[PDB]
Amino acid sequence: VTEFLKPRLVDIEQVSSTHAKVTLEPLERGFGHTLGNALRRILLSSMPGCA
Amino acid sequence: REEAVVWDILDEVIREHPVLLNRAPTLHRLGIQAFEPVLIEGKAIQLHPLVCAAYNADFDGDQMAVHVPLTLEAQLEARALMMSTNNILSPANGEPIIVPS
Amino acid sequence: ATILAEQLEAFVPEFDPILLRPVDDLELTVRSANCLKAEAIHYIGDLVQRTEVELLKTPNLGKKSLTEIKDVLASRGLSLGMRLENWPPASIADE
Amino acid sequence: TPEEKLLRAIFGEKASDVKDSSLRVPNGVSGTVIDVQVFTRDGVEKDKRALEIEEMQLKQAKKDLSEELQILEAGLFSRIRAVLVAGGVEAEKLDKLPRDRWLELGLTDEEKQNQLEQLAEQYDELKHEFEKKLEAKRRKITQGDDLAPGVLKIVKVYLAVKRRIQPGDKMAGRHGNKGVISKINPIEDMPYDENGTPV
Amino acid sequence: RPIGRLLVDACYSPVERIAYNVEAARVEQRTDLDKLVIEMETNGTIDPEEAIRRA
Amino acid sequence: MNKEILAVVEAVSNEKALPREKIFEALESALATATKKKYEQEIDVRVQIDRKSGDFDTFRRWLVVDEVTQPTKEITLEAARYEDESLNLGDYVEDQIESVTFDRITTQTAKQVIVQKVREAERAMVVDQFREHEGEIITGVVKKVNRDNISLDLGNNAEAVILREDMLPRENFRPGDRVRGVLYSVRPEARGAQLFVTRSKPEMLIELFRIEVPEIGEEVIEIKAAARDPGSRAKIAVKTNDKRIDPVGACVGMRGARVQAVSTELGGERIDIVLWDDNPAQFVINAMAPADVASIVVDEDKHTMDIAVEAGNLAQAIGRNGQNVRLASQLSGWELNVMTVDDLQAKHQAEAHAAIDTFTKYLDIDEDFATVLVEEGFSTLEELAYVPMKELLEIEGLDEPTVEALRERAKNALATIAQAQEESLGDNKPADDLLNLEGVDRDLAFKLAARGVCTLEDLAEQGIDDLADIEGLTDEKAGALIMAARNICWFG
DNA sequence: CCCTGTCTGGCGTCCTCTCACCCCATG
DNA sequence: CATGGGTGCGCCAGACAGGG
Ligand SMILES: [Mg+2]
Repeated sequence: VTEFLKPRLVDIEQVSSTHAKVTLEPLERGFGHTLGNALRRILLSSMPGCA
Repeated sequence: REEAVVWDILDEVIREHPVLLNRAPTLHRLGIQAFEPVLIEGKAIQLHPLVCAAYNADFDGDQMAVHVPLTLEAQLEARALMMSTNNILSPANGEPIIVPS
Repeated sequence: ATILAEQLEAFVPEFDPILLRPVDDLELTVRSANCLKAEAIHYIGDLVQRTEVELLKTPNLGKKSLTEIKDVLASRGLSLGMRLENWPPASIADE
Repeated sequence: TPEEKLLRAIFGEKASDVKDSSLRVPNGVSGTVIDVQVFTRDGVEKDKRALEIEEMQLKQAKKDLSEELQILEAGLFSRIRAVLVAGGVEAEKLDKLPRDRWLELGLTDEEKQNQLEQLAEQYDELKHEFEKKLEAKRRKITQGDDLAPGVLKIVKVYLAVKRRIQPGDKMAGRHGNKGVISKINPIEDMPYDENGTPV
Repeated sequence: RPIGRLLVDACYSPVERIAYNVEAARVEQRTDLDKLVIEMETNGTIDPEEAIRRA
Repeated sequence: MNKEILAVVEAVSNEKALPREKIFEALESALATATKKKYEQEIDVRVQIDRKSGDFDTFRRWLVVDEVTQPTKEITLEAARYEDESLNLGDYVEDQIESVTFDRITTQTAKQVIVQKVREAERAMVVDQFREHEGEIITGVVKKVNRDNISLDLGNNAEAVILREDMLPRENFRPGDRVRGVLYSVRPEARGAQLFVTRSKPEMLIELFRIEVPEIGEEVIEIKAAARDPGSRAKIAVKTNDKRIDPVGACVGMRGARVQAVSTELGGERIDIVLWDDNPAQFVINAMAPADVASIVVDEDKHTMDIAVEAGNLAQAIGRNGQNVRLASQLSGWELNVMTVDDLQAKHQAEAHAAIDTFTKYLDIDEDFATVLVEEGFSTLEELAYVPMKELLEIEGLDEPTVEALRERAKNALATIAQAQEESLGDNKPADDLLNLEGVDRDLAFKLAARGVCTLEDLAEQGIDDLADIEGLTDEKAGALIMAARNICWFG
């Protein structure tokens, strides 16, 4: 009952340079949005750095 | 019986084989257009919205017919003449028919 | 993913109790149950000690009722002619 | 084949060249068989299930008319109890005797003995009416039915499908706002408000 | 398999309404911190800390 | 209907030469099986067909048994005898059951069981009548060619198989080709191919010669041995009891016509025909044909023969890839060593020198006396130890005392050699002395003896450190064995 | 014969989905 | 059994009379 479809990055089609395109499958009928939204909001701000 | 192995067979034959979608009152030639199928869990033809302005198709209970080009010359005519990417201008004038509705 | 995972590490010898049952619990035909009661066989432990040749001497017990008794005993893992040492237990001798 | 014509050898009949084949039905619908009717043109042998349906409907109509008599007799005896509250009332003597004789108790020639005579008329009418109507209902169940030219028996089966909802059905309000329902979303994707409830 | 069984649909789902309301934090002297207050709505079959732990 | 059963039984009995009884027993079993399939429950069923009417009664059979394991098909003897006192263990109790209505299903099942009964009766009797064919060269039509086998049709629903190893290396068969081969094995695969056919084995050659040479079929000439390299070369050895018949000439035929017919059927296989001799040396000379043999030396103890040939004939005697010597060795049953006359003399000189060195070393005799023993035919210490005293006393210069002393020295030399090897490894001396310590396997005893620990005393004198390098011996196991050895040697 | 009134013919969107019912009548 | 006989459409258009 706690067994889901554990996913994986099937490919990293890094298009050209300083640009990647990472596809992850398979997730549940609803987990693509929650992982996309979680990673999108964290990368946007939380991720530190210098400028 | 529809066993577990015929759905991979089906995703093999559907690939690169266009079909002719057709609204029932076809008035001009943009009312028969050829698509490539994408399989649907369901019982309803999913039709790309821009193409609806060509068919005069709203979604208030409309029905469409699908036809299969059997022979090889007919698959090539569906891809090279009747494909929906090829009909982006109305033949009555110069105005685009894939206008966003 | 490392940041989001670090933000979640604070969350994550008379057989057994079957021998003590009455013969009526065996779901036998009304004929087979009444034939066994006429011979003073009250418990499953009494029935299991009797041989097939002894049960066939019982008045009105037919070959069909004997097959029914075997099939039902076999469904419970019991067979006719098992010897139980110390049957009946002293807990049953007073009814 | 020799073996096909050897149908006669073991049993009889004739040859087996004839295409043996059982009328099997097509697909597209599920269901649950809720009701089976069997009608028989008169003269034809009723099989065992047609006699099962005949015994079943005999039993149902027997129980139903007997409950008509029992329920209306219960109302009639309640009327007798309501009348005998006054005028020669027997508080203890009323339920010592069997209930079908609630008329010969101590009471003079009034409207109440007249009413008990009228209820006795109604009761004997219900008795003889129940006799003749149960005989007529056994006649209606037992008889055959006039049917098509050259048909033995008609079997009607009622499948009961339960169709839920899916992308493609048509819903509409009461003002002309039609629409094919296009996607059955999960619960989480719905726009919710600052209370918590999804639309 | 027999004709006497009856199959109902199965809604294996204990919760009904999950509403979070973020709000400002003052317990810690440090500001620009937040509190996450989640009001769930269970039907009684699931403990709330067990629900947040499984999630 | 009725008379039709009799007409079918008579037609099938006459056409398949089969007992009517066996057909009815099988129809009864077929109908019982067809009946069992109409019930949702596993029942036992007996069918009985009346032999005059063709009418049949079907029962619920109840196998009378002592202990009932299957209440749906079995009944106790006590319960069976309650219905009929005449019943015994193994009989059937019946139950009035609707006879399986014959239609097209029962008809097809009956047809299948009849066909199967004919395979186990008509076809079985045909194979019994063809006892010759089961062993001789059967002829079949190629039905199917697979990678690993060829299926042959023999007619009458008989299928045979030629395995890949049973084919000639250059044969290519097509479906519809006619193929001959020897039926070398009959197994029990009725469904499929129970018959195994060979073209590669020596029996194919023998039977081709039996057919092509009337004198072999009439038992005037006997084939004593056959050796074969399939599709390349064979040798056959022939004998006759009639001194008026040349057995080689008879098998060759006029201008080789008979041997060429056999060779052609075998895809151009070269066949040598040799005269069988009762003298092994003369038979090997004949088997070595076409190479001329100069001398033969026979070693009866090793079952080997050294064949000397002229240096010009060496390549012919060996043959291409050793084919001639190998076929001669397989035909004679002897191991055949082919060498030059010069090499044979050098081998004998080396063996004589090794025997002289052995006798000089172990018997404490001079080289002159050792040479006399080798010239009189003694090559081993065993011969000198065990040969009858009369043969040693026939040697010029040996007296009874000297022969006794020579035998005692030979026995003592044999004893010493055995003991030395048994102590060096773990054959007997270390397999008893060093292996006395409980726990010593034969391998460990030989590992100990390779370090010079040959006795239980030698092991009792060791430290754990002296044994630490022995593969499979832990310090604890070494310590236990040394203590066990000390307990026996010093405290026994 | 040159114009006028009448008389008959020919015709009127495309796909679908159910239903109900198909010649009396009788010497 | 087998056979035997309504009266709410409107325009166009050309052929057939019908005057003219
Ligand atoms: Mg529409």
